[PDB]
Amino acid sequence: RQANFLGK
Amino acid sequence: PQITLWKRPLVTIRIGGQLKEALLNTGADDTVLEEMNLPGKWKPKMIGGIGGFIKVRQYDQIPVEICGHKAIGTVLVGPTPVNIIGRNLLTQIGCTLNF
Amino acid sequence: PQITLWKRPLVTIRIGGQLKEALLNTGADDTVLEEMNLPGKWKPKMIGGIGGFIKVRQYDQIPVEICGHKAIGTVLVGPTPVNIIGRNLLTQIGCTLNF
Repeated sequence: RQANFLGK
Repeated sequence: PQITLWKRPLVTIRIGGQLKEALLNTGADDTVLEEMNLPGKWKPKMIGGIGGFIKVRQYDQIPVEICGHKAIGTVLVGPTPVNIIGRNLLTQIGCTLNF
Repeated sequence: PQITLWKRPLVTIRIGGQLKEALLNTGADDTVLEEMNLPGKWKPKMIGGIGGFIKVRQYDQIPVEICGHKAIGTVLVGPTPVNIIGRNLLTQIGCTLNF
C-alpha cells in the first residue's frame, strides 16, 4: 500500500 | 457509468447504512476511509503516499456499496484527508480506465 | 486501450526523449515525476498526499506521450514514491473511468 492520493 | 476526470472522481458509498463520499482512486492499491467504527478483528498496518506514511487499522471482509455495486473486501481506516476507494474494491465493481 | 485494475496501472511514457514507467492515478489532481531535470523555468510549489505536504518543482506546458496519446501541460518533479500521471494529463488523452 501506497495509496498515492494528491491535491494541490 | 462513465466517470470523466475534469473533476475528482467522487462518488457515494454506503457502509452499514453510513453514507459517505469517496474518491475512485486507481493510484491506490487499498481503500482507506476516514475514521469510522467497523466491527471485527482489526490489525495495524502502515500505508504510504506522497509525504510519507500513516497508521491505519485494517478490517477484512467489509461490505461496501459503491454506486449500486456490492463490494466486499479489505477496508483500511485512518486519518486520510479524503475517503479513498482503491484497486481491491475497484476490480470487484468491474472498473477500468479507458482511453 | 482498456486497462484493468488487478495489477497497478503502470504504462510507458515519453517525456523529453526519455522513456519512463508511470502510474495512471485518477486520485491525483496533478502529474508528479520522480526527480529529473526538464526544459524550463520552474516555480516551486508544495502539494500534499496521504502522508502530508512535499516540495516539488513545477514545469508548465511540457509534452508527454502516454501510451502514444499526446499531452502538453503541467508536470511537477519531486520526492514521489512512483511516477504519477494525474487528472490534468489524463483528461487531455481522453481517459475515463468505466464500470
